Amino acid sequence: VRLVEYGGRVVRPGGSLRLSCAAGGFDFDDYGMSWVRQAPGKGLEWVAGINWNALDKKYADSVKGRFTISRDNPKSSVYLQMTSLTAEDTALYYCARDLRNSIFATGALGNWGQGTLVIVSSASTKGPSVFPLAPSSKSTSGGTAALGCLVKDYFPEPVTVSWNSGALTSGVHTFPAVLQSSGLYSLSSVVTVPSSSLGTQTYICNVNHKPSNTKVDKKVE
Amino acid sequence: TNINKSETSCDLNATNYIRGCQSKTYDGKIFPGKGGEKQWICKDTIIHGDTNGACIPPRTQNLCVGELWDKSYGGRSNIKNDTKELLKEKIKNAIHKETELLYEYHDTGTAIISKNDKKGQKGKNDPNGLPKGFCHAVQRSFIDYKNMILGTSVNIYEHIGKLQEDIKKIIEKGTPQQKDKIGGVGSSTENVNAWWKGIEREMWDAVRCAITKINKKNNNSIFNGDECGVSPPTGNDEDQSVSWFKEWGEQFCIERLRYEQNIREACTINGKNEKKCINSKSGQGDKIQGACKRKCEKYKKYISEKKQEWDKQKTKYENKYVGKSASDLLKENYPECISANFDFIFNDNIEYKTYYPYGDYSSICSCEQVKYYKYNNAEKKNNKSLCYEKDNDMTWSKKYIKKLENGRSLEGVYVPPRRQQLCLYELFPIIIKNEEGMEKAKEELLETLQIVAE
Amino acid sequence: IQMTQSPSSLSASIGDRVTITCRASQDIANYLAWYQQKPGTVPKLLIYAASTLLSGVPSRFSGRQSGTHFTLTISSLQPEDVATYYCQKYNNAPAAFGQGTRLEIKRTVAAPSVFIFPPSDEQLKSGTASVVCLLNNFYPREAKVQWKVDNALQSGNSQESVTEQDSKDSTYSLSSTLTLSKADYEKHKVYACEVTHQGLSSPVTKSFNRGE
Repeated sequence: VRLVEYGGRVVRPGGSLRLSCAAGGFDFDDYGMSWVRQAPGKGLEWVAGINWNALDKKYADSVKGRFTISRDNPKSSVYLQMTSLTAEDTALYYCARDLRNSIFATGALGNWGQGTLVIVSSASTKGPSVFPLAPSSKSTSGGTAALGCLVKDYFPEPVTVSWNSGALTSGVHTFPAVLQSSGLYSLSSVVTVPSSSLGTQTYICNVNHKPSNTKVDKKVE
Repeated sequence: TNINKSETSCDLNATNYIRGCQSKTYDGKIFPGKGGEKQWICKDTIIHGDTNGACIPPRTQNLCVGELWDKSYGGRSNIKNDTKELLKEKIKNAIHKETELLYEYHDTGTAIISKNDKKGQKGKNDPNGLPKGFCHAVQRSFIDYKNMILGTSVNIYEHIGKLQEDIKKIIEKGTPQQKDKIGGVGSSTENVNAWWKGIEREMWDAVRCAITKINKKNNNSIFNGDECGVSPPTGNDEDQSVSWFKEWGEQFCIERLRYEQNIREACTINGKNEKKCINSKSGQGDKIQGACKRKCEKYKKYISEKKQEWDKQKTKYENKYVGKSASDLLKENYPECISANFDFIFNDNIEYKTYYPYGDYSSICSCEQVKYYKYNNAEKKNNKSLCYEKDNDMTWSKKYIKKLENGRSLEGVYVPPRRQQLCLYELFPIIIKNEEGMEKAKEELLETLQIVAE
Repeated sequence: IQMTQSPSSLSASIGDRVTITCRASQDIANYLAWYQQKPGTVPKLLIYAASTLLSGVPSRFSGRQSGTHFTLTISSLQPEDVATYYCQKYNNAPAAFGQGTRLEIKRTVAAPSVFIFPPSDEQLKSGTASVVCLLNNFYPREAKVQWKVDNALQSGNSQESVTEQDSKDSTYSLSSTLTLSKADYEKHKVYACEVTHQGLSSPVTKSFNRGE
């Protein structure tokens, strides 16, 4: 009825990390537990599973030997020790319970936790760089142009981007983050506006990189 | 939880001309070369009263009193012109001459805790940047300095009673309150040490300042102020008779692993299946011709002296904390003790001494081909290490019940007296031996299992 | 053990019947559960034992099984049922999830409003290239973007990003970001993005010159 995970962190490749999962009104003593990871914008993937008495621990084929699962019933916690992390294990990790008390590790995951990001890279938490995207008389297509700014190289933990302090809402197509070759995230936050309005009012895009505490508020022509 | 505090103050990189010392040399001298080792002086030392308490750590023997007690005046009643806050920065800098001696003593191997098995001191490193031993400086060194401030019956090496009577006179001279004293001797150690423990709410602010300038002034490890956590350590262990016992245990186990590695290098390396040596032959059985001898007889001497120290450290610890065992205190506080059996290595039994000349390493030092001999034909039954007579009156006990990997506990099963004195001593030296060269382990295990059962 | 789930991008409209298949390679006889995940939330278990609807789940869902073919059926698709469905099996060893079927609202065909946003002078000062072609409000999701550097094919130097199906109009937006060095940036004159969309009669070119 209440599962929370701890340990989400940015780790060097090949490092180690220990995730933990608590439990609430849930009687965390005769229910099996599981760990399921979801890479960003991908499908869920079972990772680990542990029995009620921890006599039966099963692992996904990919994460085997590199992953260890354990319980501690008096503390009412379940832990996942992770070692030799690769760049591909970057995922949102959920801890889940069977919805049925039983004697097996694997079962239908009824209650899930909020999950923790386990971003794995060799980056350095470098702040964002804002670049504007000027429109043109060519972009005045159908009485409608577009204005945008792209945030570049803003690892980690993608950023909130608004327009005119959140004044503009219609047409704001802030694209999802993307991990380019350098190991740094990037995105764009274009917005479509009437081409007649071009040059009439002012447009500023506001980026908030919380991990670096960076606040950039760029006016775009 | 609490928080940290200001400041970036104490820019006293060169504090003052401290007359005490620039180096805490209790495990010999700094490289190059060694020598000058301080030792765990045993019980019944007059300079420490009757020494009813535990033995004296060498580091506490050369404890960097700095300029609270000092010299150049014979034995100077040093706090009559010198101060106490130089010790605030010589906790900082006495553990900067000792975190540069962390970095050299502990982090190059001129301390006991300094050297691990073979890789050294940087492959092993706690999250707070420091080679192992500064977590045991806030715990060992800092608590021992606070102990020097408080003091048990074992008065440390300069008649700390003179300094404490001075605290009554020369520190209760309007510190902390005015000359109108508060409380008395009870509430002396907690008025001049409750505005020194109430400012060891601030000396712990000052020791978190110490660690944060171990981060920002001499930067072997850089982070916020957190020495071993921003809080002072738990009570009932800061007792010198306990903290020193823990220090002794950790030191003993580290150097026991050291001697274990050396006898590996003389009986695993340089040695053979029966751990014999060059032309070991009978002779007096298959005894060592010397290559192991001077590599393991040193271990025997070391166990002799450390037993002479531990036998009556343990007795005091038990009688002071009735219901807890010394092995219990030590083993989980230091993960390097997990292979140590203080009962076995310190048996008070002449038959044990004879049959296990080299302690728990007897089976990996002197091997005469352990072999169970059947009912007849020159039975070698008593000629091995022996067993007590079974005690009739023991009580069913629930100690030492295993803890399930469920994290649970059995919580209700009781070990029979017949089982908690089940005799399996023979099995332990064989287990220690057969860490190496498997598929012979089972061969020796069956034999020793037979002799144990018989 | 694999769990082949298909189709992967099933489209439908409100009021339709939606069927999802989760073929299992081995025998799991009925140890299969269905999970629904909306964007940005935790999954929610809808059905377990391959048929037993979990309490609180709307009754419009159903699950049935034929041998090793498991099908989840939404009788009357509702706008709050647009999500991904996962069909995780939990019989014994790897308890692996399915590939994941993503439902989307089916609407009339549209056309992307193509844009050829060029790099900025201070981005040149930074030293890379940030050529961006924008596809806006298009539908269906399938659309191809190509880059012509002086009418020369480009590959391995652009990146793709797509918004999820926008709620108010069920349209998609796509962004193609082309990155080049300064050297090969001024080594060429004209940059063009070619949009190949099912709703376009012909591929549409949007180009510019660096001097423009």
